[PDB]
Amino acid sequence: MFLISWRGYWQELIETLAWAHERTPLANLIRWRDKPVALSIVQARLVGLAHFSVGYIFTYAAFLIASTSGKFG
Amino acid sequence: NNLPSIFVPLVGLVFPAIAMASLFLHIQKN
Amino acid sequence: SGANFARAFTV
Amino acid sequence: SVYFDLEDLGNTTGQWDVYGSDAPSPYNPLQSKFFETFAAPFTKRGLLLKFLILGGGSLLTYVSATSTGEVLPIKRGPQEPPKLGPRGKL
Amino acid sequence: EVKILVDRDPIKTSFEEWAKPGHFSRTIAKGPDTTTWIWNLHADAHDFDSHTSDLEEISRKVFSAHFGQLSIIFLWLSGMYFHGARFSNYEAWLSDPTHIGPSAQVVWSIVGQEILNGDVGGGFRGIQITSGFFQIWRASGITSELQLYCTAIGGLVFAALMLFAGWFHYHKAAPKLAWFQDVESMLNHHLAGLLGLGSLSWAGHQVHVSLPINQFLNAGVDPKEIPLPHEFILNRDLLAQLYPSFAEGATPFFTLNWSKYAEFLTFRGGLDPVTGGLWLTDIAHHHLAIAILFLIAGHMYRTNWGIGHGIKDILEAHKGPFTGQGHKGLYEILTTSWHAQLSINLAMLGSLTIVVAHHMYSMPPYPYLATDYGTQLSLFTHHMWIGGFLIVGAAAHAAIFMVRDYDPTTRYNDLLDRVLRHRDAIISHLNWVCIFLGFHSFGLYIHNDTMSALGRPQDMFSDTAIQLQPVFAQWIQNTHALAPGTTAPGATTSTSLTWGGGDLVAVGGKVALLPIPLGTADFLVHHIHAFTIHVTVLILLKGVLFARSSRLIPDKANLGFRFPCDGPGRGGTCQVSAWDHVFLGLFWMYNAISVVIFHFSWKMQSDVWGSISDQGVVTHITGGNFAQSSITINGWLRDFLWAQASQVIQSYGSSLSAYGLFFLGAHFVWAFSLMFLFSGRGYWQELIESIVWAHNKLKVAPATQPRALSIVQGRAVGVTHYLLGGIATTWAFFLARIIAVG
Amino acid sequence: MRDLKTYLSVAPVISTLWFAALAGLLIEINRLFPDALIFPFF
Amino acid sequence: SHSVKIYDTCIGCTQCVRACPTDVLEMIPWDGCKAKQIASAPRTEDCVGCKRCESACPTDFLSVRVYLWHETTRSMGLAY
Amino acid sequence: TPPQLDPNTPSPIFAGSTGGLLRKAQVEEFYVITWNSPKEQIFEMPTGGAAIMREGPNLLKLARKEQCLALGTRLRSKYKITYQFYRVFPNGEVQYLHPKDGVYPEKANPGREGVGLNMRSIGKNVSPIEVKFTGKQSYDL
Amino acid sequence: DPFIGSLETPVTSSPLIAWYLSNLPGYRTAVNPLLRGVEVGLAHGFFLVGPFVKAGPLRNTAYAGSAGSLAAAGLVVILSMCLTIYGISSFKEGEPSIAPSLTLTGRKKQPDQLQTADGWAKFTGGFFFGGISGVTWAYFLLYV
Ligand code: CLA
Ligand code: CLA
Ligand code: CLA
Ligand code: CLA
Ligand code: CLA
Ligand SMILES: CC1=C(/C=C/C(C)=C/C=C/C(C)=C/C=C/C=C(C)/C=C/C=C(C)/C=C/C2=C(C)CCCC2(C)C)C(C)(C)CCC1
Ligand SMILES: CC1=C(C/C=C(\C)CCC[C@H](C)CCC[C@H](C)CCCC(C)C)C(=O)c2ccccc2C1=O
Ligand SMILES: CC1=C(C/C=C(\C)CCC[C@H](C)CCC[C@H](C)CCCC(C)C)C(=O)c2ccccc2C1=O
Ligand code: SF4
Repeated sequence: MFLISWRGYWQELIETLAWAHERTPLANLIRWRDKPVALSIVQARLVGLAHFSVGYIFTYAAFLIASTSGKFG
Repeated sequence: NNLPSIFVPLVGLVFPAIAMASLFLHIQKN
Repeated sequence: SGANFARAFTV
Repeated sequence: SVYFDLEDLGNTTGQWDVYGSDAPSPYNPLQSKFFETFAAPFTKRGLLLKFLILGGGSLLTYVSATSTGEVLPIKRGPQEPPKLGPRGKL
Repeated sequence: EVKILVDRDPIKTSFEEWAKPGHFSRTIAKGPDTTTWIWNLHADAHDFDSHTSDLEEISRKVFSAHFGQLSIIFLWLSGMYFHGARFSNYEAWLSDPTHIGPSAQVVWSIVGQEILNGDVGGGFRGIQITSGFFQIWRASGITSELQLYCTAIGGLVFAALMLFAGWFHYHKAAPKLAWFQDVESMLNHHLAGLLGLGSLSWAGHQVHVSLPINQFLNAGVDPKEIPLPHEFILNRDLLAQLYPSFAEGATPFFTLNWSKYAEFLTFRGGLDPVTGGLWLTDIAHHHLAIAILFLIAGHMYRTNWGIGHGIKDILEAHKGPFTGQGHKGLYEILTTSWHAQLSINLAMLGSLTIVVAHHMYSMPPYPYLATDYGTQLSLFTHHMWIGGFLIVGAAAHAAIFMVRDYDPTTRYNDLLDRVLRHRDAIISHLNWVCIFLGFHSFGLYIHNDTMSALGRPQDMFSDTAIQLQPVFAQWIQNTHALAPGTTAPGATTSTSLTWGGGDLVAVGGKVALLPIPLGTADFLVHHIHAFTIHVTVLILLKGVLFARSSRLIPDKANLGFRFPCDGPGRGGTCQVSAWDHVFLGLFWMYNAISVVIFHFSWKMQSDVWGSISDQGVVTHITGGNFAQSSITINGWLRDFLWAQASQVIQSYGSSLSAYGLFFLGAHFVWAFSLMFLFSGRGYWQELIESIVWAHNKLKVAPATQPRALSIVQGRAVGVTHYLLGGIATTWAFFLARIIAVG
Repeated sequence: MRDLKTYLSVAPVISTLWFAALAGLLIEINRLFPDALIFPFF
Repeated sequence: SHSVKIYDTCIGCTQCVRACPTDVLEMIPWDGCKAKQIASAPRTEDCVGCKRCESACPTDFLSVRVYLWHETTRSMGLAY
Repeated sequence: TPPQLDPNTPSPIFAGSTGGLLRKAQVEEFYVITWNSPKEQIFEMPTGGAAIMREGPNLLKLARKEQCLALGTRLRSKYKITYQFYRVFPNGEVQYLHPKDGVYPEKANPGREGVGLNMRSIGKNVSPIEVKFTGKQSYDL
Repeated sequence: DPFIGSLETPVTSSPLIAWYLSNLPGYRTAVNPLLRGVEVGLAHGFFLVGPFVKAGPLRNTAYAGSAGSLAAAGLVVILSMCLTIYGISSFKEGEPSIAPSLTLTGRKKQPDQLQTADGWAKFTGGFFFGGISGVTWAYFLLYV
């Protein structure tokens, strides 16, 4: 997700979602304090890298421990 | 003994709820 | 069917 | 066909409450009096927050601790005899 | 009125233009200063709309390109027919089709690749083919090789004729603009002429040639003893013995007592027990009815005479409750821009291809096709991939039209403006429905996995714990099962055996068709299909709608259809062009098609295909574990990807080694694509700088200075490699598994 | 004839002829000498 | 608000002023070149950081530079 | 030049769209663009769709400066029409924004002050180590 | 006003729809927030009781009703905590309300007192009381 898709599409999506939330009844009594914006570029790259590393590490750890513990030899 | 039955819910639910409430209040506070 | 296969191995 | 003026900006930028109603209260006066009398202690904000947090924590901890083994499988404990490991380990 | 208008020798055939490249565009024609020039020369080769502005030149170029494409297609068909004639075992397969594998490619003996000449059967060695051509030829009535040779020669001649026609129409007599814009005559000829006469002639061939030869073949006669097709035409005695009705000649048809032709024009339906295909009489009858219908429907539009209908009158005069004035300026829009026509035609063709795939797997139309599992799998997968690609391309061309061919001053349309004025509501509702559908559909699988891992199999969404049955589909199946008795008095049996109820049909010890049950797994998989389709639609529709202008960029039309970004400001504005939306939607189309083909393959291998014994029991390929193991992601990873990949990887040293080699190569290409997809241009340019310094140190620097690929080119390369790798992996896996076990 | 030669001198056509000739030479060498893992001439 | 700085290498070709989509830059008379004019950036608080001005600037290295800085509602381009 | 006013100008003919003003208009600010058209003609709105501008003076409300400038430059390029836009706050203050000197910025005019001019080449800036531990920046000097 | 970011459609502005939406407890203005909160809480608790008692982990045992009612009470408590946190973080104490002061006709009207610290506090207290009462009433009705 974060490593391929980039910002502009998501910013437009957030634009539309903000309009939708502002125009609906019984839900416009609640208002946001911080204007929602899409993530920056460097932040998105960092998040994608973190996801990549976490998945890599967890998958290999699970495989190694399970495969070595199954036979104990 | 039965310490886990008392301690696990506290760390799992009550303390994160208190932390989230306090942090949100401090973040939004002017 | 043999001749068709042999056509490839003529040389 | 004029849609802008400077004297009053309320209608210029569209500050309307589309579905606001100003009718008097239709609730029964006795019902309102009873509910107002019995809902007084929860009006304050900080006191309500502290009471909610403390009571929720205490109640959840008490229910979790007191609960027997029929409701919770983890409180029943193991029943079948233990089994050995792959290479004869215990 | 309607007339032929041509221009004589608009261009002169000369080799002078070939010498210098990039003559279509001036900036290309100036000369190469950097390597980027080369990459541009191929990017704008077929951008006829940007080379000039006159409609006449664009139309003429389009006509010539169409002729060239037709010539290429004819050459390909001729090559296939010649391969069938020369290097093949068609005659061996004709006598014993069930125990012989089709093969029409023979490998040379150069290096050690001779092991690719596997023993398909019938005293032949060669690569097994899965194109389904042998069934087509058998259903056509071809029983020798001289006929195939003649067909190949005719195809070559037709290709040459098409090439000459293309040259003649571009360089000698070029039709004028008013000729192209005569859509009434075009529609009349395309409906009455191309689709009516063609199907009528094919019905004539089926009635006169295919039916008697196929009857003789099914009767058990040897192929070498069957009379030649023209002997049936010349001799009335043979036809009379085969069909008494022909003894009366054409007299009944002119007398309106058509029941006499009920011998070879029937309405039985169902599947033929001998070959497991549709009755050829039904197919001929359907073709005749289609010919009559198309000939009737091709005379609707007014051309050069008093009678007919006007397209403009029909569009303008249509007043409805929801539309209103509505369709007023659509005629000019659809007769002025090529891109709108391209988009509509692409969408229609993609949908048609998908429907073709569904109907073709449902009811086998060729003899001995159902029992060939590899052919069925290959045909289904190929056609669905083609349909998906075409449907995706339609949106890109719609975006192109909206960007460069839309002006509200000269040509104004009410419905288009009304759609444009409230795009936010459309996008918001589509986003909500996508989120809701995906959340539920994938949360069901995640919940199943979590309850499985915790030792709680009684809290699943399964066939035993909590049931979600597709009641509507079951009701439709029951109604179709009960239809032939009451709803269809003419039809003797059901339209297809897929509907529940009926009897198993098997040919030569192999199951051909049986009713397909529906349970919880089908419910979940269909909802996943809906989710993926909705997300792809959302991406493409957003890209099309927000092409002209957006809240972030109020002047996105000036920048154009293909611009990488607008800048680091506004928080970042990468990938705002419609081209980037198409590039993003390609991945989701790939995801949806992959999931659908996986579902089809597993369901068919589990609950339909298999083997039948003399006693009567049926043993399926995978033991029917789809109904209980496909409700968890672990089940899809273990019982499907892990179990069915044994044949692909253990094919080394055998006649299927090429499949394993391609299996590894596709993985390599898929891993390679991420290099372009993840990185950026500046790093590569800065590295090329040092490399160029190292070159210049030794006086070997080129005049065309090296340059890193542009952003759009990098994204295009990445998506191309990604799609190619994934598709090749699936192709190798499917073909290896189904050839080995099928 | 000048422009025909000029077009046949362009990069893709010259490249494909050169690579086809090289591939033919390699193929013929591999056919004449079936397989070899070392250089046994010397 | 970002920071836009004009250096003295400018030659006064008026391209950066035309390219700006928010009316940030302008030109003033000068005497350091042949064209006798230079650029200036009074309305910096309106800059959105699009860096269109830097794209159209003929010089060995750009004579107008945009450095991104603290963001705000106007510079971020929020319509709500 | 003295800034002008926009008392009672009418508006172009429109049917309505969902790309109009939002809560920010009531809360923070909006912009008002005024021009003069010699004939009633159809143009294309920045928000989306097509509208019709009347003869005489025309006035429009928008949410951002970019939309106003894009519409104005389209008017200048295609219709040859002068335009001017202001910024309006919730308090009623009106600020004149477009040409402040009565002349478009692309043309030089005496009486304009120089802002943000560095009298050196872009490669004469000091290194970040020179400005460390202070608030100023290298390009600011 | 066409240039406002909204559209007039049959569903958005209809006599039946406007009449129905203008009578809901969350849209009255002259009523003090406590009663409206009580009504909203009653409705929400009575609605919420069902799914917990029907699809919980103990739905097949004899402990379904009590466990479901307790879960619904916990959800009500959490929602009350969220409402209190939002009210504390959003509205200030002494500032006047921020509700619109004129209707579609343009006639001036008193601003709603819900968008204030004391008003929101009253609303949250009423919602908590109503939710608890609705939960216990639903439990009493279902299993008696
Ligand atoms: C980190 C620690 C943690 C812990 C200790 C628990 C504990 C529990 N989970 Mg939760 N959960 C967690 C994290 C955790 N969860 C996370 C991260 C997720 C997201 C995946 C979930 C999602 C989840 C689901 C989807 C479900 C649970 C359920 C349960 C309960 C199952 C016991 C039982 O068999 O039901 C016995 C029967 C009961 C209904 C107990 C009723 C009494 C409850 C606990 C309320 C007591 C009221 C109290 C005032 C609450 C307010 C205090 C506030 C501060 C929280 C138990 C209370 C189940 C459940 O309770 O269903 C509603 C269940 O279905 N959990
Ligand atoms: C995505 C959908 C999904 C769904 C439907 C379920 C469903 C279920 N889960 Mg699973 N689960 C999921 C995903 C999902 N899960 C995921 C992602 C995880 C993390 C791994 C889990 C992990 C999990 C655990 C750990 C447990 C369950 C269990 C259960 C049950 C408890 C449900 C519950 O009590 O709350 C229901 C609460 C409600 C308040 C319902 C709200 C929705 C209402 C009906 C909306 C209707 C709206 C209205 C009609 C719209 C129009 C309004 C108009 C009328 C005005 C239930 C059968 C529990 C169990 O064991 O059950 C057997 C359990 O312990 N789940
Ligand atoms: C009844 C006569 C007739 C027929 C049969 C066709 C048929 C066709 N037209 Mg249409 N067309 C017609 C009238 C006709 N047209 C008229 C009057 C106009 C002007 C309004 C057009 C305008 C038109 C355009 C602008 C284009 C086509 C194209 C096509 C081809 C589509 C490809 C295909 O579907 O494969 C079906 C495959 C086959 C039937 C090919 C076999 C060869 C056929 C039988 C040749 C005989 C057809 C020809 C009309 C008669 C010869 C005329 C000449 C000898 C004097 C196909 C050949 C498209 C095309 O492919 O470009 C060339 C295309 O771009 N047509
Ligand atoms: C029905 C036929 C069809 C036709 C006639 C067109 C026509 C047009 N398209 Mg559309 N398009 C279609 C279908 C079609 N499209 C589909 C199905 C898609 C979805 C992918 C698209 C998506 C699309 C995009 C994204 C773009 C166009 C554009 C264009 C125009 C420029 C063409 C170009 O320059 O390429 C010249 C030729 C090439 C660049 C060839 C590229 C090589 C391909 C991608 C490789 C395929 C790999 C191969 C099969 C693998 C073999 C491996 C081996 C070689 C080692 C042209 C008018 C372009 C545009 O700018 O329009 C103005 C553009 O940006 N089209
Ligand atoms: C597994 C896939 C993959 C592969 C193969 C490569 C390959 C490479 N990486 Mg890349 N990279 C990848 C993924 C991959 N990367 C990913 C995921 C990232 C994270 C974004 C990067 C980021 C990255 C960086 C940051 C850098 C590289 C660089 C390099 C090069 C290192 C030098 C070397 O290994 O040369 C070995 C060369 C080869 C294995 C290339 C393949 C040779 C082909 C197969 C030969 C052509 C043969 C055949 C005839 C093809 C015909 C095509 C057909 C159309 C006719 C090499 C091109 C480094 C560099 O550029 O060094 C100079 C470097 O700076 N990579
Ligand atoms: C889908 C597809 C395909 C296929 C296709 C086909 C199969 C087609 C066919 C087609 C056809 C099959 C066509 C046909 C046509 C026909 C025609 C066109 C005809 C004509 C006729 C005429 C012209 C006649 C005339 C006459 C005479 C002679 C006599 C009498 C009188 C008259 C005058 C009538 C393929 C695989 C390639 C691939 C791609 C896609
Ligand atoms: C999805 C996506 C978004 C949209 C993503 C958004 C708006 C983030 C939404 C986050 C929600 C609130 C869920 C957060 C879930 C986490 C568990 C919460 C954070 C936890 C840490 C603080 C510990 C981008 O903005 C973007 C920008 C540039 C390149 C790629 C992308 C991209 O892929
Ligand atoms: C690898 C890579 C490059 C560098 C890629 C380059 C330079 C392409 C090189 C292509 C070939 C291999 C160069 C040589 C081609 C000649 C035709 C060779 C002629 C001689 C014989 C071999 C025929 C980028 O420029 C880039 C830009 C933006 C995003 C990602 C990337 C990216 O990933
Ligand atoms: S970055 Fe964009 S907005 Fe800022 S001065 Fe340059 S052109 Fe103008």
